[PDB]
Amino acid sequence: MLKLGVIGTGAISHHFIEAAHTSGEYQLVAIYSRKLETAATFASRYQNIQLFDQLEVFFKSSFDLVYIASPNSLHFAQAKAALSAGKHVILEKPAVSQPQEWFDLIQTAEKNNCFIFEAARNYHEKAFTTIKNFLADKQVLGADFNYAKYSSKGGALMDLGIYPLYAAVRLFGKANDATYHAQQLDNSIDLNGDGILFYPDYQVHIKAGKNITSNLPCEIYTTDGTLTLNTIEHIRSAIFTDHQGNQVQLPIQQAPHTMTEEVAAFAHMIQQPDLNLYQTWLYDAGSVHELLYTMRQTAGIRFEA
Amino acid sequence: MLKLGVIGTGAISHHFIEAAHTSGEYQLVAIYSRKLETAATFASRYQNIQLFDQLEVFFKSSFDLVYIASPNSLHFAQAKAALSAGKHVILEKPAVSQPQEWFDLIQTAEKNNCFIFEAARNYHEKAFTTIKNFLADKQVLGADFNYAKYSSKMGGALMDLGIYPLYAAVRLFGKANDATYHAQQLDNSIDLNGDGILFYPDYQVHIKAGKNITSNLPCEIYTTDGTLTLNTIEHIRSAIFTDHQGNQVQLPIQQAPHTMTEEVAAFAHMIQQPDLNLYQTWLYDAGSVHELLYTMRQTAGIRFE
Repeated sequence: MLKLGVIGTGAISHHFIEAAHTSGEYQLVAIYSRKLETAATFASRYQNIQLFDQLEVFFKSSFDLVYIASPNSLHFAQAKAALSAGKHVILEKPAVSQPQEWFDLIQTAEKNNCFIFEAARNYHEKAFTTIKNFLADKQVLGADFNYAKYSSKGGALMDLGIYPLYAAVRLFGKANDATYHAQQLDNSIDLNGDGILFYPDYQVHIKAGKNITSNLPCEIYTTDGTLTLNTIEHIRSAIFTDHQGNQVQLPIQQAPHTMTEEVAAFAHMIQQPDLNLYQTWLYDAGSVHELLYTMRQTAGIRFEA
Repeated sequence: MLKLGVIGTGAISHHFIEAAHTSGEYQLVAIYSRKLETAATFASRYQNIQLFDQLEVFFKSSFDLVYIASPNSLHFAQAKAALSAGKHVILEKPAVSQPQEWFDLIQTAEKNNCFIFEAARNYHEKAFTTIKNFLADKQVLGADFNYAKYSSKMGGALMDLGIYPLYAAVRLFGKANDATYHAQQLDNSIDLNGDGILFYPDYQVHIKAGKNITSNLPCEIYTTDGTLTLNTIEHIRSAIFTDHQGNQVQLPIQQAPHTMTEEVAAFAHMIQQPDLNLYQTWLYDAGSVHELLYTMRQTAGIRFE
């Protein structure tokens, strides 16, 4: 059973650990933080846990797999070290700051014979395969995908818009081109925006937001009607309705936790590895980052650097 | 009563007339077509109506206002003659195909002592007033307006339906600073559907329009304190405001019997009881709406013959 290091002492790491313990395929063994006393309070609720305040000491320790949920700009350097040290890596949020970074990581992963996963929770939902199947014999004409919730209270594209993007990519694959126009702070970071993914026969609208809340359903239009998903993350209900008002519920069963499904996937992959499927995860994560990068560019969203 | 002439032989001219009759402020008295055969196969339900194949012998006739619902491309030339002949005009669908034609119709209007109106049915709903009043002390952060219905099979989505959400936005909110639209296009360049964004100083509105796809998404307005949800922006049935705490508020919306009840009462009442600052707010807004239509087509490459 899988021995886990954690970086990132934010709430989300707790949600990851919670989920990883519940699947019975993980044991948390180690936490790192620049200050030991932060790691200590993070660890108080768990037991048999090594605390670390030096990254190299941390990586020389023996656990198989490190979960990284630090601030985005640290992800690349830390993954790189993690894989160079023989740990599989799982990267939260937006795995990386830009496309090439994903690909250096992949090389680094390959060379060192380990896995690198993006913790894209919605991408591993059973629901997608179900939806994906259902649309194999339709002709898709369009789609509208949103994820916009008022936070407390980076940028909306990178933190939330990535969910719609992963869903579009999950169904659909890479779009040919994309655009994004955002409301921006002075620093150029986006509070909310509307994007479009251009596909040869259709386009998909993406809405992202953090200073606003949308409760809009997500829709896929087909020549014979509209598939309606209550959301595109932790998906709960897919009902298709034809131009005549006949309806089909799809068999959707939401996991008990938003990370149940990706957490089983990462574990099943290390233990019973299907490598073609691994290629597809790398592949898709690559497309998502490509589009994030394109869209930030059309929107004028630069980070420090 | 107001004597009424009707270029246009489609069922929209029927629906228009039912409303103007239910109102008890109109008497329909004259019907123009190229083909007389088309102009009496239209009359048989309501008695005592004359027929003109001659455009000038039509206008040289006795009636106060004409309701023009020809195909779009004729609207400008027919309204202009209507006006030069001293008749008040209600242009249907989209009023014009370019902004300059509107500004010219106004100049022609003022010169002949006549009103010209676009028949923007949603723009005259009592709903919008209720909404604007409720928004007047909030601060708006965006909106997502849509009108996509699967039509008849077997011009463009923006012009035939997108004009409604454009009108909803102009009515709350006013003239935008800029706009963009992108469409799935037929080869003649006419749009089956599209998404655009209206750019305001402090915020953006997403506009979805389509005729080969069906959307059932509600319409949202975002404020700093929550989300206002309208079932649609046309023949609106319910606006509900919900704050970030989950607390809910119902605006008292009263859907009219007929979808064109409100505009018809507006146009009758405006003529028999003139209110010129109001009129100039009608003129002004049509001009904003068409400036956007025009901007939007050009970004999308929707060129007419």
